[PDB]
Amino acid sequence: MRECISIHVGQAGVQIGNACWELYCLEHGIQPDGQMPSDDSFNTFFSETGAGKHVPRAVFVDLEPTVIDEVRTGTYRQLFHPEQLITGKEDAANNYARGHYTIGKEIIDLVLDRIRKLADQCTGLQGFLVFHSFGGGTGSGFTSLLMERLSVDYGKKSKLEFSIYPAPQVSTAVVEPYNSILTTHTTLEHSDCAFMVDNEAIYDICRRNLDIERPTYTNLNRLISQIVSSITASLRFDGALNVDLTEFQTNLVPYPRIHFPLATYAPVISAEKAYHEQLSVAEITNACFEPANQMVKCDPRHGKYMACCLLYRGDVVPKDVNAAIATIKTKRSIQFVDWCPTGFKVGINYQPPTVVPGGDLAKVQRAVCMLSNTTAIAEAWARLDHKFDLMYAKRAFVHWYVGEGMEEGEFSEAREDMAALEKDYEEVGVDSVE
Amino acid sequence: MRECISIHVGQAGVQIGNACWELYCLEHGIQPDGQMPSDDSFNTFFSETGAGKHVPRAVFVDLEPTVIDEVRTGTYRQLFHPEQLITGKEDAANNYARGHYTIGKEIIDLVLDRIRKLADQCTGLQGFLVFHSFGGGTGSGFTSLLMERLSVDYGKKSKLEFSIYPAPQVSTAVVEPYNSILTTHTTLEHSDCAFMVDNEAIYDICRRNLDIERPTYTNLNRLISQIVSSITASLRFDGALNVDLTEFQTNLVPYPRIHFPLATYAPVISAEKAYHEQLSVAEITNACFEPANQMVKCDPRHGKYMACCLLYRGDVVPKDVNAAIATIKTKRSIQFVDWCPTGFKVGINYQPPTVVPGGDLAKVQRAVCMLSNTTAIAEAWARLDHKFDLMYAKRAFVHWYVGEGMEEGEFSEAREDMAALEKDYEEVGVDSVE
Amino acid sequence: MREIVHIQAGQCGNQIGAKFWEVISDEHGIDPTGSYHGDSDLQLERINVYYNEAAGNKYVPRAILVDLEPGTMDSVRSGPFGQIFRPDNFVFGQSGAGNNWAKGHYTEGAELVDSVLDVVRKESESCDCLQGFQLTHSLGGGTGSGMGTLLISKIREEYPDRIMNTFSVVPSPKVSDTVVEPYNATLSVHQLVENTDETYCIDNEALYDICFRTLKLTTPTYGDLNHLVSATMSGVTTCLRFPGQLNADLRKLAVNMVPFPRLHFFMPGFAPLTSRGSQQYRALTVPELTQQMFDAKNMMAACDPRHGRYLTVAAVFRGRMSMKEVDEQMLNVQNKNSSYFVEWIPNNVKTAVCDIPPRGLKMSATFIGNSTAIQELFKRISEQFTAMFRRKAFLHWYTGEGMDEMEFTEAESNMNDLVSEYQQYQDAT
Amino acid sequence: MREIVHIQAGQCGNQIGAKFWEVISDEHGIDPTGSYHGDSDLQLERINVYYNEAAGNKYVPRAILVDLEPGTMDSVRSGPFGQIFRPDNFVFGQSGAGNNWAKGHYTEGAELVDSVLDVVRKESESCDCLQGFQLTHSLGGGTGSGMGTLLISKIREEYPDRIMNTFSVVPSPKVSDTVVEPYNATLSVHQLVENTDETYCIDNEALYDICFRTLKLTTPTYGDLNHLVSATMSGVTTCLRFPGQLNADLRKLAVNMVPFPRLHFFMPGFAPLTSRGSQQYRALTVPELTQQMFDAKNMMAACDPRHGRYLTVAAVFRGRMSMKEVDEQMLNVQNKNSSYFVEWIPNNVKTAVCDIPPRGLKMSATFIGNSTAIQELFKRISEQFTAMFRRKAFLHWYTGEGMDEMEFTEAESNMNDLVSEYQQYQDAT
Ligand SMILES: Nc1nc2c(ncn2[C@@H]2O[C@H](COP(=O)(O)OP(=O)(O)OP(=O)(O)O)[C@@H](O)[C@H]2O)c(=O)[nH]1
Ligand SMILES: Nc1nc2c(ncn2[C@@H]2O[C@H](COP(=O)(O)OP(=O)(O)OP(=O)(O)O)[C@@H](O)[C@H]2O)c(=O)[nH]1
Ligand SMILES: Nc1nc2c(ncn2[C@@H]2O[C@H](COP(=O)(O)OP(=O)(O)O)[C@@H](O)[C@H]2O)c(=O)[nH]1
Ligand SMILES: Nc1nc2c(ncn2[C@@H]2O[C@H](COP(=O)(O)OP(=O)(O)O)[C@@H](O)[C@H]2O)c(=O)[nH]1
Ligand SMILES: [Mg+2]
Ligand SMILES: [Mg+2]
Repeated sequence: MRECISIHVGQAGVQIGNACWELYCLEHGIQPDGQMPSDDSFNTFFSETGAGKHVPRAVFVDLEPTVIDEVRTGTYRQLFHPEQLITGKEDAANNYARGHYTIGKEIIDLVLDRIRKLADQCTGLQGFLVFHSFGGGTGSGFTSLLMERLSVDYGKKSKLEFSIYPAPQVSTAVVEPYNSILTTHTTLEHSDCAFMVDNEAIYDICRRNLDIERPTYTNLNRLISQIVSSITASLRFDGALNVDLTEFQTNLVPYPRIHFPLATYAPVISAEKAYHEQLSVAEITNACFEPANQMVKCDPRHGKYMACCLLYRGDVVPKDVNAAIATIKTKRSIQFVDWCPTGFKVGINYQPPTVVPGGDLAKVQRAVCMLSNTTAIAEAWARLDHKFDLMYAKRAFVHWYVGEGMEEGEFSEAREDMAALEKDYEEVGVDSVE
Repeated sequence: MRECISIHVGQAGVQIGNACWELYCLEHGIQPDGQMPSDDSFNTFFSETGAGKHVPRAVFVDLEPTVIDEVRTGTYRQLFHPEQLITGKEDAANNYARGHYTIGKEIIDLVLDRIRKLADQCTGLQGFLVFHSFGGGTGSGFTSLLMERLSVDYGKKSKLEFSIYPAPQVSTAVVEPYNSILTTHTTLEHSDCAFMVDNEAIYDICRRNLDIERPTYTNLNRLISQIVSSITASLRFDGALNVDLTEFQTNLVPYPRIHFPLATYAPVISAEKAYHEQLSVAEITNACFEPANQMVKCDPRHGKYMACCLLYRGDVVPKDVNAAIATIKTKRSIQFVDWCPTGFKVGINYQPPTVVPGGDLAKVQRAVCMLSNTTAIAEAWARLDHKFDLMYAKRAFVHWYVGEGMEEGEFSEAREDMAALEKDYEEVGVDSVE
Repeated sequence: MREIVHIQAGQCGNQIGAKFWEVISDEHGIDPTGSYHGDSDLQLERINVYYNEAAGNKYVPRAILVDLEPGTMDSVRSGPFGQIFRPDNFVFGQSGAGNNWAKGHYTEGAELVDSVLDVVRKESESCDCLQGFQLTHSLGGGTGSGMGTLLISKIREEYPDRIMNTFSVVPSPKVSDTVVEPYNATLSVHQLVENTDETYCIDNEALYDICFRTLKLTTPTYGDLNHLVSATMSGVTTCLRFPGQLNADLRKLAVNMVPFPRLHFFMPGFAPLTSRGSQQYRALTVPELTQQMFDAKNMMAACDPRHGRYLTVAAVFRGRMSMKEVDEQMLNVQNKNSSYFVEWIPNNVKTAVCDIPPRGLKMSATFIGNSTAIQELFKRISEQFTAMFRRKAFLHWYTGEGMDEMEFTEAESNMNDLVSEYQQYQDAT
Repeated sequence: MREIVHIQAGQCGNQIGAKFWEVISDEHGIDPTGSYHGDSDLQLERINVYYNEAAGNKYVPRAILVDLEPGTMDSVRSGPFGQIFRPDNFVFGQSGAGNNWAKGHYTEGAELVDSVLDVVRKESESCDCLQGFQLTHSLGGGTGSGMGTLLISKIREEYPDRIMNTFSVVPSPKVSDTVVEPYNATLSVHQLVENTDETYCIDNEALYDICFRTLKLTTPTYGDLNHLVSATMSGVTTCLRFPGQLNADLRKLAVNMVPFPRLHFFMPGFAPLTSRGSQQYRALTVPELTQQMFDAKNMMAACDPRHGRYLTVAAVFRGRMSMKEVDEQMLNVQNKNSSYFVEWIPNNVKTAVCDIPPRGLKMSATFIGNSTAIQELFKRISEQFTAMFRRKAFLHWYTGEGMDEMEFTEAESNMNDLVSEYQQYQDAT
């Protein structure tokens, strides 16, 4: 009865949700037909019909019909309500102005009409799970259009975002520094907590930790699905120490500007390394604070953790949890901020993370999703401003954006706001006087 | 023993009745031969012979023999009494004066002779169901001739009309603004409650809600048949909260001029969307007050509902009915008139709406026929006067009407009466003082 | 001895009453046939009040079913307990009321009222000593409001000493089940203040809350709401049918409950009301049945008693219980809720204790409250009446049936007379 | 006679309390159904304090379960001893507290507090003579800290004479289970010093040490930590439920233990605590149970008593034991630890001796210490509060829910008032 609907914007948002909703059907025994052979645990993400057919609380939206028609013809064709699978005709096409003004304004009333039909049959609606990216025009433009609208119609709901942050050296599009600054100026006053995820840092984990020389986006979407299945584990399943979506934004957002933590999942092993280590709760907790296992390309040793959130699940004993965390406050490489002596939120669930068939993770008995809000993400925004300040000084690509319904001065409005955001990590990351 | 005979005028009236009386034989198990293999529920529309052959209480009348001879040779040849299937020789031919003066005066005594032979074997005759259109000459002219005659011979009977109102942008004939004004000046002082239905608004529903790119008039006549089968559901079947034909005109006609509500049926789904939603009584009630699901091309947000009538049927629980309706009086988009705090009539029947084989609706467990009398239909009559004021100012097409038995000054009599009708929605739609 | 003719008007009263005679047949051990099949002789001791014994030891109800459409009569006679009524009693029209007071009180109902009164008078001659008549109907319908209140006016003329208790479903505050129900209720309350000794105001919104919150029925049909009214209807007349340690009748619940002859608008109530799961988690005690009645969430009328003062309160009890445990709790709610009761009536609780519980229950209760909380019941309707009447909308369907605007002015003046009276005695000291 | 309404707030209090009612059902012989199945009549002599007897001789707990998310309620009602609670008591929201004091005390909890108080008041009327209320919650959560301390403020207004003993899990010194737990604990200690007669400070770090060092459980779950609190919770109220050679109640353990009305922050303790192997290598004697309590490694709060002075000490004993052997040992720890006790309270040990041991034990104990060692418990939190508040971090989640910075200034001034008071009476002579 703690329902929670999720929104999937852009190609990145839908392809993450293809692995998320595959994972949720395995966690609840749901067939791809929506049935289950032979427990009101589905209810947070699954609304049930009059028969035994459970349909998801998802809104898959993309301005191009390519990625949705693979969903409409895939294995989970019969699972999804066909009015939820919302398309356009032409994509936003790596253009924030097409995603927000030209193409996004067409079907923004169609998506909100489908959000409202889900929210009416949700008697206990907690919040939103917007899966998008910062690089694509749909994931940046249409999300920023949608987060304005949901903050008007709902406002008090806990709107969680799960962005794909663009990597420093890997960038599969040219104008990703434009789409990321323009989507962050908009969603800053509207989102409540946006969980950053990077592509290059999961390329490293799938190569090193999972031993795959050639990982796909299919492999990266399995790991991001295990993050969200660990965050929303306490709603779906009974745990020893539970946590709500309102509790993530409470324990991780000290200031309403700074709401950008970074997700870190552990253990990430293959079947050949399911043996050769026992994976206690202290073995996997030191995995999360290791800078190699984080999923955003930042050095957490170059910053200070403002707030961490260790989401244990599986065969996890709370005494050994205290044995694992108390060692980390003694270490110097994990350093906190001066105003925060209490920098942990712990959640224990009784369910182990399940294994998807064809998945590249091993069946473990316990896991942890560290959601650490840190000072070290300011180096990420300093890169992205420097990628923005090189391009905009020559006014490159601006005619693709002005010609779709945008003022040229609005780029200075987004850059001055980000420069105001960059000193916010500087103002908080320093220590107090007296 | 609550008998009710129905009249079908014009091509639109007969082709609606081809889907209505197909539907009624399925609801009562009646064969197309009039028999039924292996319950006095038929009696309101079916008179029975000495054998087990049930014949309908219908008068199919058209001034051309084309549409009736398809009935006389169709599948329901053996169902209908051949004296009821009344034809002419030449149609009224989109001419109100031919339908009322030239051709209509010939067989008006033949139709009333067949009405009276039905009304003599009706021991409990409640009223009339005149199925016609506003555009055709027979449906406008011969109906307006017939409603004068039935108001003389019967008078106190509840004469319900089910018009096909002409669409703003779709008009399949040129002189539809002439036939509609001239038939409304006549039937205003004679009809008791006329239920408006539009073609373009059901084109939208068959495309969007039923997912048919190419719907026919065959598809539109199935949806209008489900409206009448929901209105006359309480007579034919035992319900938890019943409603009579005298109760529709009582609860929807606050002033004897204004008797033009608009029908709205829900749910309108296909078999692929029979799943993927549970369709509770609050899910289908918010469907009716949505402006996309109404069957008259008007914006109900641009007007105020004077009186609504929610005709529930099927597996409908009266507690959840109150849970569905009490939310709507809180909403601002559904606004009522100041003098009407009590703007609902609810009827619950125990019968679900059945599915016709070859029909494009899914077998649901519950439905609702909202019969909402609203202020927003004044914009429809403002369009139709403006379509009338353009044509008549140049005196176009008047020689086709004067040459068949009509005064040219009678057009000013119908336009001044409609301008008196247009301010009636203005006089009622405003709020009271003190 | 003290027989009651039950009259059923409208679709509503025919559907409530068909559940009412399901309870009375269970409390007296009567089969669908009409023959006695109980085990105790206490069921047959006062069998005569709701039954006439026919030949072959079959008991037929003294019920008169009235409607203007034949659809509800087929639902009764083909449903269960339908072959038990006399076919002479089913007096029904053909046209239907038209959801119209004037078509039920002047046009179609006046044609059928002589068909009913000849059955009313035929039943009232077979009665040895007539107690009085009860009518079940609504106020928003046309037959229940027009034809029903026509029968009350034509019986109080012919039986002015008898009691006329009506079980009238009042239009709900939130939803409107009828567009013209402010007009139909106001023209009936004009007829109820002059011709009924007492009147039991029931809201459909309140029974939706009780079936959802208290009984935990997420999907209650009408037949679940009718089972709540029928247990209340049998609870008012249960000391008249069964022995009790402190008996009452329909006159003791009218003498004690009506201080002024217009102020006879009551709100009912019933206890215990437990779910299927939550029935083993609660003990059936007289303090539990007392505290369940006197709150707001157990009123079968949708008006909060905390916005008014109880003038008089009747709490008819059923089951083998002790009188001190009753008299302690009736005093207990008068101490702690001394502002919620009226001041100038000291000890304003009437207690009736029967000896026979309902079927399957150990003990039970029935709350009959005469409060000033139903002044909000008529401040709402007279506001909805005046808002519609000031634009004269939906008026030609009633003016066109032999009425003027003076009838609407007098009926709205008569209601605002009664609103001022409940405003008076709530603040009177 | 002397009934206690148990209130459970937060995920923590619902998980502690579900183990608490597992102990009370075992000590009174109550099945999962709710029916008595013990053998001695001493279990039913004071069954009323934690139970209401329903029909069919079933005892339901007088427990009120409060949460803001429905996840913990499903864990209770589907777990063992879940079908024993009344379904009326499960009062839960939908949104969750958001790990936020202001969303639990102002926004979502204030919407639900009237749903709880109407169940609190309904239970408190069925009580014959009310002893007082106990609340189990945390200080780092949102429901246990915001919604829990809202209930204490809304009960002490309605019941100012009763005792309000809270079993509040205090944030641990080493690990932080919540990023904003310095903010949530400080805003609750503002509400605990003004509205609780006594408060039992429990650390999760201390119970980790006791399960590891003392009980030799290398892998203790929460259910092993909850079994330590539940044996302590039943140990404070065991002379109220069973006869004893020197009885006590929750008022004797409040009059003797609270010398000043702010200084009511206690540290619990339990004895005996043996492993499965090391239980045959130790004799259960009153000197062994005494020396096990008064050290540092048996405190269920993670503060060393050697860094402070005990003001008052309660040592509630269970089992057939002799009073001289008790009175020798209570004197014995006052001689050898005369610097560890306060000077200006002579003979600062309250002794209660029950007659009934826990299940499977020969004798037992329960330490209730009121020391100045918990000044380090609040010097740590107010340091962690001031370090976070001086940069105003994580503040807009609380300022944005209808609060100012003045509430944080007054709550931190109220805590440093109490830190100075334990600093005062430790050095006072
Ligand atoms: N982690 C992950 N990232 C993806 C996936 N698919 C696309 N992306 C990332 O998404 C970024 C660009 O956003 P897209 O989703 O491709 O484009 P869009 O959001 O649909 O916006 P448009 O281009 O206007 O249609 C690229 O940098 C990709 O790295 C995926 O399956 N998993
Ligand atoms: N909904 C619906 N409308 C129809 C149908 N058939 C015809 N119409 C409408 O009827 C309108 C014109 O009236 P007709 O019935 O065709 O003509 P008529 O009433 O026979 O009058 P005459 O032309 O003189 O014969 C057109 O605008 C059509 O849209 C039908 O089967 N269903
Ligand atoms: N409690 C209850 N109310 C009903 C039931 N059936 C109808 N009603 C109410 O009765 C009113 C309709 O009046 P009705 O007698 O059916 O109209 P009439 O046939 O024109 O007199 C509506 O407001 C309904 O709320 C029922 O079974 N139970
Ligand atoms: N001793 C103990 N502590 C617990 C248990 N479960 C949770 N906690 C503590 O409770 C705190 C979480 O508060 P909680 O009530 O769950 O948060 P809320 O739902 O927002 O009110 C954490 O600091 C945990 O250490 C338990 O079973 N035993
Ligand atoms: Mg794309
Ligand atoms: Mg034609």
